[PDB]
Amino acid sequence: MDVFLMIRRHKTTIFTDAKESSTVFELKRIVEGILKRPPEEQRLYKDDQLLDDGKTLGECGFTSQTARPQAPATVGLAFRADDTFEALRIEPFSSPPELPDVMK
Amino acid sequence: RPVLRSVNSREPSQVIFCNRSPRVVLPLWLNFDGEPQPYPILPPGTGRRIHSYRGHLWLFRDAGTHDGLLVNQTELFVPSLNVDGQPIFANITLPVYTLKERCLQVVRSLVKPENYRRLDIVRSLYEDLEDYPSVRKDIQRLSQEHLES
Amino acid sequence: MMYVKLISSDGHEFIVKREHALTSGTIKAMLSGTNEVNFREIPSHVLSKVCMYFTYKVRYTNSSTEIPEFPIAPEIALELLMAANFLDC
Repeated sequence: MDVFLMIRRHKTTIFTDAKESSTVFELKRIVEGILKRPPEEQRLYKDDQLLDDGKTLGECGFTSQTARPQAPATVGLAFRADDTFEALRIEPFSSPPELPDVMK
Repeated sequence: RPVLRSVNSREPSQVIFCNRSPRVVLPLWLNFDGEPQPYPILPPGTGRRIHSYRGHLWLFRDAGTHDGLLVNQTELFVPSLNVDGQPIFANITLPVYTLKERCLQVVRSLVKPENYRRLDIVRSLYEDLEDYPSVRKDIQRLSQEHLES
Repeated sequence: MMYVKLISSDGHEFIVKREHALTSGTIKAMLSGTNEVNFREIPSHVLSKVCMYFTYKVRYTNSSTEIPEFPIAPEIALELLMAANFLDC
């Protein structure tokens, strides 16, 4: 069962996809391929909860019903800074303008 | 003599229209002169058994907007004869519209045509807004495609 | 499994599978002008959505299962229409 995701850190968002049976670790390998930071330098989060490398995305709560192509679920990403880890920070997107009058 | 028309086989075919779409669906029966005739609406997620005929021609549109829908992954549905006591399924689904066409649909649903030109968009898009989905138009295209194959 | 980077006017980076981004012929043209495209007039609430459309399009095109609706909030429809028009997707 395919799950569609946004891995988000700061003002970076990765659209990628995997299986309910894929592991958290496998996602870090994707991150590493794109952002050039090894797994041991990355933490992944669901909400504010740290995910273990060995759990499946399914076990973490990502079902294909919820992590959909047109509405992907979010995985948080934080990188190691020196010896400590940065705090998870995901910046929001911009706000649309107010709705046009003729659309109300 | 229209290109696309129901053939008057007079041979019954039992069909199920299966609305696998979130749209309110309008079935259209192209009569023996190729004119579209509207049948009772199908609410999203519903199915209905219909007594149709071999060689009849059907197409399916959004009942509110006349946006085009697929039936068994194509544009037209033709009943064949039933075998083994089984109805023919007409599985009606959304196409994957272009993002453009999808945006056009949402805007048409929110804005009165008279008000299209108050929208702060490039002029070509006003034009596109106004070029509504048309059964007539689709029958023209489908007629030509049919002749080509 | 090359990814490309699409940058919004407000400086969000969206990193997507190249094959998914090539759903837009505009983006294709822009990419063979790096693996990076800067959209100075498309903001993040719009471009995020365009990215989800690419995923949706690739996932459901020639599917033969039931297709969900692509959701569009009324408050983003106009900007998204403009972007869709420019990107030809």
